[PDB]
Amino acid sequence: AHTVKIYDTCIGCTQCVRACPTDVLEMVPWDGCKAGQIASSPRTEDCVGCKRCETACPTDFLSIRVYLGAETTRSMGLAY
Amino acid sequence: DVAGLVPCKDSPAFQKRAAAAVNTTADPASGQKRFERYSQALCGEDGLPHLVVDGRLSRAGDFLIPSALFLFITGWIGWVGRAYLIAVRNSGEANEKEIIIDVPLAIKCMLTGFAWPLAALKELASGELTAKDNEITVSPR
Amino acid sequence: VQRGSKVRILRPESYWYNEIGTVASVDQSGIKYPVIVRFDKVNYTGFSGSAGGVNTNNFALSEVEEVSA
Amino acid sequence: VDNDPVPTSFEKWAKPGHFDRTLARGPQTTTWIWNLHALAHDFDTHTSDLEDISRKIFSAHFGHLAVVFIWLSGMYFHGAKFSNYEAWLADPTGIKPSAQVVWPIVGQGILNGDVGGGFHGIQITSGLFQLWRASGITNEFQLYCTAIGGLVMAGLMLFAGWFHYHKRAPKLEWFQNVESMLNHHLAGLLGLGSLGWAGHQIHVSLPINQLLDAGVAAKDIPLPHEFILNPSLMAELYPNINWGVFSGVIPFFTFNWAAYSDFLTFKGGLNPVTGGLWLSDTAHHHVAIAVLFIIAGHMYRTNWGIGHSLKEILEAHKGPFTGTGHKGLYEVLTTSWHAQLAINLAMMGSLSIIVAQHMYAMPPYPYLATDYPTQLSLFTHHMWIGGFLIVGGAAHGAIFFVRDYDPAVNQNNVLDRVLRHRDAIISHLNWVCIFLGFHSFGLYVHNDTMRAFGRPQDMFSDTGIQLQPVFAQWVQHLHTLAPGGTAPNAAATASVAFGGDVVAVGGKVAMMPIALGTADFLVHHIHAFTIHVTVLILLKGVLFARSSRLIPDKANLGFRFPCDGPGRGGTCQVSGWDHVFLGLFWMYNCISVVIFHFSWKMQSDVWGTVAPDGTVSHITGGNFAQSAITINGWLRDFLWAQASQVIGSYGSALSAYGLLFLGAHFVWAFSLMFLFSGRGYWQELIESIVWAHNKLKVAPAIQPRALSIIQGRAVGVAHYLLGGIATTWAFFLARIISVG
Amino acid sequence: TTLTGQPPLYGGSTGGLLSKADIEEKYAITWTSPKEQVFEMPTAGAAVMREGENLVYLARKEQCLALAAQQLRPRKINDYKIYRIFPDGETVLLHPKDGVFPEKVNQGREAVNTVPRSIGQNPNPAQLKFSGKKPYDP
Amino acid sequence: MQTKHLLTYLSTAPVLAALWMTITAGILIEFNRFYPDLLFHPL
Amino acid sequence: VVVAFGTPEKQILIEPVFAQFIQAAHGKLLYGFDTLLSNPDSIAATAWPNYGNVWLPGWLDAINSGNNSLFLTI
Ligand code: CLA
Ligand code: CLA
Ligand code: CLA
Ligand code: CLA
Ligand code: CLA
Ligand SMILES: CC1=C(/C=C/C(C)=C/C=C/C(C)=C/C=C/C=C(C)/C=C/C=C(C)/C=C/C2=C(C)CCCC2(C)C)C(C)(C)CCC1
Ligand SMILES: CC1=C(/C=C/C(C)=C/C=C/C(C)=C\C=C\C=C(C)\C=C\C=C(C)\C=C\C2=C(C)CCCC2(C)C)C(C)(C)CCC1
Ligand SMILES: CC1=C(C/C=C(\C)CCC[C@H](C)CCC[C@H](C)CCCC(C)C)C(=O)c2ccccc2C1=O
Ligand code: SF4
Ligand code: SF4
Repeated sequence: AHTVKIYDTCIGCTQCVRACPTDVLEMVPWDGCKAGQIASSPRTEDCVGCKRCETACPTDFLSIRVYLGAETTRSMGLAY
Repeated sequence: DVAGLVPCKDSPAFQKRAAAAVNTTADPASGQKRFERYSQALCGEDGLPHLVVDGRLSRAGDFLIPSALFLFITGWIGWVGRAYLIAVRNSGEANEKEIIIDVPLAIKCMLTGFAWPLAALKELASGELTAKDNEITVSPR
Repeated sequence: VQRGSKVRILRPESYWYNEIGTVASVDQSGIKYPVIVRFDKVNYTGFSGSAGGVNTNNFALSEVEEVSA
Repeated sequence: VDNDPVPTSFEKWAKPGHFDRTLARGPQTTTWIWNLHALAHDFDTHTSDLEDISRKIFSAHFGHLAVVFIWLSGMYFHGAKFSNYEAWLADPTGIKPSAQVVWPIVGQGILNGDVGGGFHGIQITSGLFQLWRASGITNEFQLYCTAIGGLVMAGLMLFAGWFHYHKRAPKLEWFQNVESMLNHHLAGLLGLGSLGWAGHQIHVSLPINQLLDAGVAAKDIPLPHEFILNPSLMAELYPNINWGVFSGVIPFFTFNWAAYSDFLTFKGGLNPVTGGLWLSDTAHHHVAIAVLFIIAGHMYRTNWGIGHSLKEILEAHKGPFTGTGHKGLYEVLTTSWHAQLAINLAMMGSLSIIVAQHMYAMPPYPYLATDYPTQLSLFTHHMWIGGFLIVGGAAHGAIFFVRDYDPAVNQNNVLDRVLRHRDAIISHLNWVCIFLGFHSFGLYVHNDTMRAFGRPQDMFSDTGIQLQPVFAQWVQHLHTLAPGGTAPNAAATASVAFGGDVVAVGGKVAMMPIALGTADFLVHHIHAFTIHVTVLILLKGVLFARSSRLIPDKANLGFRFPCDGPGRGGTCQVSGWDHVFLGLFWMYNCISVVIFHFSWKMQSDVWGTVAPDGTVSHITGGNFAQSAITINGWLRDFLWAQASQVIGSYGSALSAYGLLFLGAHFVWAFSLMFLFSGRGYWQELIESIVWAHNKLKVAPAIQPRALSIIQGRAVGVAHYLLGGIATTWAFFLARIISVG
Repeated sequence: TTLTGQPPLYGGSTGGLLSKADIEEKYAITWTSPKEQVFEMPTAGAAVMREGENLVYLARKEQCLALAAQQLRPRKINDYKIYRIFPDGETVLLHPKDGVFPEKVNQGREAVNTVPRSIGQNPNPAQLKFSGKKPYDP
Repeated sequence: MQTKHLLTYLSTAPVLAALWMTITAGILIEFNRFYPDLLFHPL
Repeated sequence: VVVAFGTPEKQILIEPVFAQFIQAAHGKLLYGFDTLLSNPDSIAATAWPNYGNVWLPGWLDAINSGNNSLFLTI
């Protein structure tokens, strides 16, 4: 599975969760920013690795990081 | 004379191909004047005006006078451009100015390029030429 | 810092490292990155082919050095 | 048709990026500049209303008509004032057509070689001289006033654009009035044009050309107003009509048409004195074309309850396999401008390909068949234009699917049902492509391997294992047992290429029977293979532009996007744009092989010189039947051998073709930098160059960026196409001008 | 489990399920539509949303989520549920697990794979040599 | 006034670049309409 | 371009006089530089204190007899 790590520069804009095509990320409570929310990845087994979340991330550098790892049927996006 | 080269005058191949001069321009003569000018050059085995880039102040017109001409013109160009870029960064409409040139300022910074090298020397003297290394962005390592 | 103070960035991962930006806000609450700095050189951020980036980012007080007042 | 919708002003000229929203914030990065030209003519992005889009399209079409008319006026001016039309008309074969006398600035005048008659200029290959003689022009002042007419016509189109955008722009129902438009374009644009040209054929072109085809030496014939004014000149040419301002047209109004049979003829073949088409046949042609087009422009119901609604024709046509059939295609075609552009570009590309493959084997202009530079140039030009427009039709089909497909209109119609079995369609096209690639190119490389082995009995040749094109040979047979058979009222065959005898004008060959052998079987299956792969790529881009098994939301991503990231294995070039990008190279491959086959087949089996005794000495001496079966033969006797002219071209009238041969090689190899690389490297390198600029306080306000992924691909494909096409162009021109 | 819902009026397509649906896993999206409407399937073509519960079996989770995002949400349908179904018949609710959609912060959700530093404070691979340690470990 | 929004349009980069290029090309070509074939300074 | 237009005399042709001088410095008297090892009287040729060149006749014949590829003419 691919590895999605969320770094504490997250401002909780939810843009990465809204852009995930495979429902990997979610907003969880966190007192580390003004928004009160941090992104999280409970479902990285469903991660395909498209890096749409990093495209959507507005922090510099990115608070969300996708590290492509071992390939499974789910991470390869095979419908077969 | 250098490196086994001879003047085009005592070069048989040169005169042979000068006897068959083509006409580059609309001159009735054209090639004749081209060849009588090329005669002063140092030709070779092929009878073609080879160039030496050596300082060699007798044969300095082959590099050095054109070298000075090019450097002066291109440094004029560069200094004019630098002056314009420095002078539009002051206004907050700089990005508009780089696609829509402020033409009076363009001519103003154009006409002062005639003293392009000397001013740069003062900049090299001053420190208003090169930016400090702690004021410019850099990637990690 | 304070709002409107020109500051230099000491964050290496940042696009605006060793560059100045105006402080637009300092968050009074105890968060890790309270300072909003608004630059004029936009970011790389955006899709491929998109003509723009962000000019606003967040930094800590230990990752920001006040050059002016 | 609304009054003053857009205020004519210079204000938005001062505002670059007005027509979009992302483009009007100032340029922060350099990509903005590229995006500007990337979004200039995408009108459906500019606004979101079909009325404004249609008005913009109308006013842009007026501008394009202006640029075509200024082009036409330029060519007529260069043919009036800077050519040797008259000298060329005096002695056809003895003078090569020419125009564009270059300025003798630095060496340049060497390109003004003599072409005949004291004229020193660039030998042109556009075929303009031949069409001017066919149209009936004798002097050059007619061309000067035709240039004047083209200039004022361009001005008319320009002012019409200004008027129909800014002053009185039409409403949507006008543009969507599709029946009246089709009626006015069949009957009025096409039929009236055809009739008027036959009105120029009957009164101008036939008499002038009948005189020219006898040895009258042009100038001794009257200006073409005399052949309407004075039917005395109409007497000795075709005297079986009364020829009067009332009397002559009465045979038309009384079905007395065999009277007209002296000029409305259906002879066929080529004129044996000129190598062109029989101009009486072209006149009778334009007459019948006019009649059928004015008939067909009376089919569509507009306002008098008479004729068809195209919707009823479409929605009527449905069968048991295709569900609801063509229900909703009316709305699809009357609401989507891209869906119409797809069909119109594909049809114009195919018809340009048809034009290429027709004006070579029926040359319809005097002295064009024995103008081998002209023949090769027009064939190859129309093939290339057609391939480009076909790829563009596929592109706009993909754009329609991404942007203008509504599933609610398209329920169980032909569109919906092809979307529902795209996988079967694409997999079967894939298999056909692999089968054709094997059973054509593997045959070729089998032939190379057998010929290198010294086993020519084991090759696919006419001397080895024969693959005869029996069906094409039978079709060729049927076109020559038919100028007396199944086309009784016709003297000669449709074209000499199907059979007959060597029509030889001057010392050269105009057209002879083009036999088809094993080599022709092989190149035709190669052409079928290349067309099928181009279709495969373009149809995969069209049918999978919206979704796939990999990315089910490509339509949300759009038509022109690089990828959806490195995941799912990697999703680079999934977009319909990128399929068009790949189909451009494959169109290049297809059209290059077609024009190579054309050039070698003409140079080996058709073009050449006739002896006084009547023996054809072909240009390359019939090497095609034995060399074109191996790739080594194509490399040797076509690419190595015929490029001798373009590489020995320096120091003569043809040096510029050698220069452009090299320059096009350069541009093609320049393309591969953009094609093989990616923008991460270039952005990273621009970063260090930005550091250097930052050090000397000279880094610009507009941030330097690498070109985008799509932009890099587009620059690569543009340079690749320009370089390859221009290399082939320079090769073709120099070779067939020095030898033909 | 025991997924209830009428199949939408779809003529079928060659882009639907394959062997993987029957031996490895498949997915189902169940939603409720207030009216009979039209939506584009991710396996291409138009389909008719029945009034009431609609059930669609797709081959990937991403196809179900694309159906939910480009068809259901712009048609004001936000009660869909995406499940993974195994060949033995086991059904697992996947997309709106805790009842709240993932882009709304929900109390009780815990953070997974959150690194308490920045990208710059990640270690160096040279110090992070032969070990299970990677530069992104918390 | 449109005499200021022509001036700004005929001050954009594509027009002024084309103008400056045409001007220097005119200098260079009319240089070679005059005294030709200058591969070296004659000296 | 200038060769294309029938004017090869307009070719910018630059002699590699630095590398030709190096070739002369190895002993090639073809270029007429009269420098080290191509002048028999330079202290590099004679090796004034030790007089122990001894390679030099063979090498000089090698460099100044074009039948080989030892420092070809450029
Ligand atoms: C004011 C304009 C300007 C100035 C002073 C410089 C200066 C410099 N450039 Mg740069 N450059 C420019 C424009 C400019 N450049 C533009 C428009 C481009 C995009 C094509 C580049 C692309 C570029 C690259 C890739 C590199 C440099 C490098 C350098 C440095 C070494 C010199 C050199 O390589 O020459 C070469 C410069 C070119 C070939 C660019 C073409 C010259 C343009 C057309 C001049 C621009 C004038 C402007 C359009 C009009 C200003 C007039 C104003 C009144 C309106 C030097 C400080 C090198 C470096 O990194 O430092 C060692 C280097 O690698 N430049
Ligand atoms: C009186 C002259 C006049 C004036 C003042 C305007 C003014 C305006 N027009 Mg208009 N227009 C005109 C004549 C004029 N037009 C004519 C004669 C036509 C018919 C062709 C049009 C058709 C037209 C359309 C469809 C639209 C406008 C629009 C506009 C507005 C936007 C300006 C802009 O960005 O485009 C300026 C464009 C240029 C300066 C370049 C145009 C390129 C020309 C036409 C073709 C060049 C081809 C030529 C062969 C060069 C190729 C280069 C190659 C060889 C290297 C603006 C207020 C747009 C609008 O409404 O804004 C939202 C828009 O929708 N115009
Ligand atoms: C069937 C249509 C048709 C055909 C075959 C021709 C053929 C010809 N025309 Mg043309 N012409 C036409 C329509 C056509 N015309 C119309 C509608 C106009 C008015 C705009 C003109 C105006 C015109 C002028 C001014 C001239 C000609 C001339 C000529 C001759 C020159 C060669 C050429 O055009 O290439 C052949 C063209 C094609 C093979 C493509 C024709 C297809 C058209 C564009 C659409 C018709 C489609 C139709 C429904 C079905 C046909 C499909 C087909 C593929 C089987 C040639 C015999 C020249 C001449 O006078 O000869 C001496 C000349 O100067 N024509
Ligand atoms: C009837 C003809 C026609 C029309 C009206 C259109 C119209 C359109 N096309 Mg299109 N297209 C066509 C034919 C046509 N196309 C053909 C024949 C092809 C195959 C090559 C394409 C392939 C194509 C693609 C891949 C795309 C379009 C797109 C578009 C849209 C925007 C294009 C734009 O902004 O302009 C911009 C034009 C330029 C910036 C010019 C670029 C340079 C050209 C391509 C090279 C010209 C070089 C020249 C021939 C010689 C070199 C000279 C040089 C040495 C100086 C627009 C609605 C775009 C879209 O997104 O649609 C919604 C899109 O991405 N088209
Ligand atoms: C000359 C280089 C080259 C070759 C050989 C190919 C070959 C192929 N391309 Mg390709 N292509 C190329 C350049 C090339 N392309 C370039 C430069 C681009 C960039 C734009 C593309 C873009 C492209 C696209 C977008 C597509 C292809 C497709 C294809 C396949 C076509 C189907 C086919 O013919 O089956 C047969 C294979 C051949 C004819 C190749 C030669 C094989 C010989 C004759 C047989 C060898 C004998 C035996 C196997 C040897 C075994 C040796 C043993 C020791 C192992 C084919 C394998 C299409 C495809 O997938 O087809 C269905 C496809 O969609 N190409
Ligand atoms: C080429 C060109 C040009 C030229 C043009 C022209 C000059 C043209 C024309 C034109 C014309 C000049 C045309 C015409 C026409 C026509 C027609 C098409 C007709 C008609 C008709 C009708 C409508 C008829 C009717 C009738 C009937 C049938 C019945 C009764 C009787 C009558 C006979 C009346 C220009 C310059 C632009 C430029 C370049 C290109
Ligand atoms: C003797 C001679 C020679 C040689 C030469 C040489 C060897 C040289 C060198 C040199 C060097 C070793 C150098 C250096 C440098 C450094 C630096 C550091 C630089 C610089 C630059 C700059 C700084 C610039 C600036 C500017 C200006 C001034 C203007 C425009 C703008 C700009 C910014 C670009 C030869 C044989 C060839 C020829 C003959 C003569
Ligand atoms: C070379 C290359 C670049 C670099 C190419 C660039 C930056 C194109 C721009 C180059 C020209 C020189 C820009 C011109 C800048 C100014 C407009 C010049 C002023 C013009 C006056 C002189 C008239 C990419 O960005 C790239 C991206 C993706 C895949 C492949 C590649 C690729 O191969
Ligand atoms: S897009 Fe980036 S900043 Fe926004 S919630 Fe996701 S990780 Fe945090
Ligand atoms: S290589 Fe480029 S196009 Fe391919 S997935 Fe990565 S970013 Fe996208």
